[PDB]
Amino acid sequence: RINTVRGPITISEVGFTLTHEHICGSSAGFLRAWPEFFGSREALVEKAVRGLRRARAAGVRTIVDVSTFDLGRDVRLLAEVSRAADVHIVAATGVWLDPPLSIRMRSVEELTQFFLREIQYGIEDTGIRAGIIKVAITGKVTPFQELVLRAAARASLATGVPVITHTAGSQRGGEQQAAIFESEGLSPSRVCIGHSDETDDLSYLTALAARGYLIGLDRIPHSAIGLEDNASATAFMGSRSWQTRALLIKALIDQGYMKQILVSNDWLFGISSYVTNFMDVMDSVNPDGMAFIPLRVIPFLREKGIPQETLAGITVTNPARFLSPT
Amino acid sequence: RINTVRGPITISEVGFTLTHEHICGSSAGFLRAWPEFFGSREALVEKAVRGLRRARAAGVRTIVDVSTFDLGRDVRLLAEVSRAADVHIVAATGVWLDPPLSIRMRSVEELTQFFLREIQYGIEDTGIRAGIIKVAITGKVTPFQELVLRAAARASLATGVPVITHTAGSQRGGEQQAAIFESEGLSPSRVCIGHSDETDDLSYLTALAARGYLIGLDRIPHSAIGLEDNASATAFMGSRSWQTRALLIKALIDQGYMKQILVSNDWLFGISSYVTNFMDVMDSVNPDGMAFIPLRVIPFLREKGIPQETLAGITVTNPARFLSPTL
Ligand SMILES: [Zn+2]
Ligand SMILES: [Zn+2]
Ligand SMILES: [Zn+2]
Ligand SMILES: [Zn+2]
Ligand SMILES: [Zn+2]
Ligand SMILES: [Zn+2]
Repeated sequence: RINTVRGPITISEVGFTLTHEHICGSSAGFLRAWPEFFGSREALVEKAVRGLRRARAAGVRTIVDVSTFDLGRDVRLLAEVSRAADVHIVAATGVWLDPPLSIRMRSVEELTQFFLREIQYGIEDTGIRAGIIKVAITGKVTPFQELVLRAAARASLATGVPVITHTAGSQRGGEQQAAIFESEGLSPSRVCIGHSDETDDLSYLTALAARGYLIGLDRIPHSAIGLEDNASATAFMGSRSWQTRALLIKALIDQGYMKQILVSNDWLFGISSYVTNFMDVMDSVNPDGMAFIPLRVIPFLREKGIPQETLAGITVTNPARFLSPT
Repeated sequence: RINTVRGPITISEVGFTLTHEHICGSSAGFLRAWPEFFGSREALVEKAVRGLRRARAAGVRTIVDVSTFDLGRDVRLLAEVSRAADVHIVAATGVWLDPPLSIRMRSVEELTQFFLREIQYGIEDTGIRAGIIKVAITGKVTPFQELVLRAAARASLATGVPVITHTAGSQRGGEQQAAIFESEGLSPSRVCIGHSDETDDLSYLTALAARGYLIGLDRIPHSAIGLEDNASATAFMGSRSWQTRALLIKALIDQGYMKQILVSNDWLFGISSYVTNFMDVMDSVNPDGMAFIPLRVIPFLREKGIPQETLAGITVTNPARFLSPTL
């Protein structure tokens, strides 16, 4: 069974899953301290519900919010929006790239306990339990990031809950992360190497896939083509077309690794951790939001000749095998 | 009228005030996400209530908790402890040394609006309003720190609430902050240069006091060495005696600046922003806690010939004048 913000669900209920999304990209405590940054908490809720409903209609039944403590994860916000939109939402524990001092001063043993509290007992005082662990690195894994990766591994081994990662920028850190995970004894089938669509290095992708890693092709709609004049847009969404990103799905299918692919939008409905009004920039690029995958991508892959059954297998079977604890 | 976590109080109700303290030194959202780091929320409350009742029995009537959003300020915690201990607590807005991305990506205009929200409307959804603005800088003022200093000057000018600031990683350094504040039109009488007891340079402090700045001699008990083993307790506390620090109070009095002096402990009852069990190290060197000032420093200055009325001016009159919103 899989933990959601509304409680436990069966594999069968999971359905069509977007495994890499956010309701809001922020910082710990920020939404509670300055809700007016988003207009109001009430507007943010309405926008998230009006978006999750358009995706639900397009077939989406589950999303995984990979927002950690330090990404401003507000679990009560997740519950409100999930219940209102009637779409499953899996919450995360772990540590992203903006840990405050109270997190970054902690040991591997302490960080392990923290992830365990959030998976086994609940997030804050809510009883809502994390379904996944999200970690991140920059360039070469820093000493602190190594502690986080090791703690994430130990937590996964204790609870069966999977791990999702990424490396800042377009850097290909999967091999370095994979090395640390395996030194802890973690099975690659419990790990997704995320943001893998930031690169066109197919040898890199296939090799990880061949080892059993899930390949997170999850920023498909991100593209600053047309926004060349907006330097902050480029740094965030890149210069590669969404088509180029989506073709990596085909390419990996064509190598026989369909069972290892996870597809998503890495979207959200508010963001405060970047430049002001960046949400409006993203919205002007991908008006379909979280519906971009079921609506505009699936047909694309359908057109290029991928069998419907293979897609269903990627959008339903894969997420379920991934999310289901072991 | 001065805002506290229990509502507005009149100037006469403030009494003996510790102008630079914390209930807990943490990170935003952390106490709510990992209360077990402190044993439990319930354990932290009990420890803080006992600590504040001790201070109160030593004469303390108000403290100023200078904890910002990014220092993990929890105003519901402050309200609970204030009520239980019957000690007034003034809450803070501002930015300390650990802003998350959602803060450090903001413009001067945005930070001003944030501080104003916390002073004029309330903190989070509690209706509790900040009565002071806390800012911090390092070495040479960073571009972002300059933004914070200016936003703080602007919020002060709009509300009359005072500003407390300090320089981490160096003694001196108040001149930078003074230049920036004054460039914005802020009266020095609205500004306390905190952690000033960390310097021995008396000419530097007197010069600031003569410009009208308030001098925060507010880490007196952090002198503590004893523990040569820890490169974390002599790099976070020091190597001088608390007496040498307290003598700076006498020294500024003797120069005729008694009205410009604020005195405090910079204590707390939990801390998560440094090494695990740093609280135990702190408690071992100063078991008096926030009572350190009234139990050790006051008697010490008394024995040095400082009269009652001067001591009361420093601990009662100065803080009331400082905190009373003045435009
Ligand atoms: Zn990421
Ligand atoms: Zn992502
Ligand atoms: Zn993401
Ligand atoms: Zn300080
Ligand atoms: Zn201080
Ligand atoms: Zn302090």
